[PDB]
Amino acid sequence: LADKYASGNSEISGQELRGLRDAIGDDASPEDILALVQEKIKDPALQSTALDYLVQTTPPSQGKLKEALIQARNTHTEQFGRTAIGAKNILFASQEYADQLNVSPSGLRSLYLEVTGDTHTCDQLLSMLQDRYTYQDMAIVSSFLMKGMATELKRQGPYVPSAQLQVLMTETRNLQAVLTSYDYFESRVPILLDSLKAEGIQTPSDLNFVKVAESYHKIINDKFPTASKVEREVRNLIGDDVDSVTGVLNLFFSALRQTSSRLFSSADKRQQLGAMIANALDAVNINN
Ligand SMILES: [Cl-]
Ligand SMILES: [Cl-]
Ligand SMILES: [Cl-]
Ligand SMILES: [Cl-]
Repeated sequence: LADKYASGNSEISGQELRGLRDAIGDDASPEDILALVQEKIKDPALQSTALDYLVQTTPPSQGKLKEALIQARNTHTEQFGRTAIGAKNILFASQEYADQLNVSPSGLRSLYLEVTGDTHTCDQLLSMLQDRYTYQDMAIVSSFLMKGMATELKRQGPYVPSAQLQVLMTETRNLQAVLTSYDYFESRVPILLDSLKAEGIQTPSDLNFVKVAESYHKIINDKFPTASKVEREVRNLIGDDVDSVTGVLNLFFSALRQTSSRLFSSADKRQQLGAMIANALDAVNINN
């Protein structure tokens, strides 16, 4: 039934599916069929969905038509590949998350196909997304990406690059942890900067939580960090006032404690970084 096939799909109605069915004659060619599907349905994922409905609900009396519909669907899949099938696989997730975000489901499916169409590291995902979404919305988008990928791994098929998706899920999980980290900086950085300003300590006026968080992540990802290289990172960020430098170092030490256990290679590595930061705090006081 068209209503059943359209149930819970916010982008196609039962009426639209029945209309398409009724417009397709018994002797329609595959080309005729695709022309009508294209006219009535704009998005390739939804076209593919409509084609599944048409094939599946053509009765035996219309054997010729069923064959033509199967050919039409095969041609559509030949045309689009993963662009149709991958998007179709995540249709309902895209609708759920589009509702959350108040955006188009199709735009989310395009983003999903962009993310899943290449290797991306966490850094690359952050860079793509931060120009397109607020940090708050990035967290929601990350949940969408995770849900979509898990759905495709459940579905399998030639247009699902399962091993690639597994790696992207690891990197997305990493992104989620980075976003949580950024929330700590978003809370604390304005407080620190306002506190310094209230005591007449000048800090660069373009310094914000993102820049501070970027410096912290650079330190935890450095293959050869040292106490001196942490202190220098901080001085490059906020300048040379002893209280400014101390405040950022304490903030980094606190951030370390709370960072996920996926953004370090081991608990030993996290401890080593903490000891470096503590050594930098001591150095800053000695040299004051
Ligand atoms: Cl058209
Ligand atoms: Cl196929
Ligand atoms: Cl949109
Ligand atoms: Cl997290």
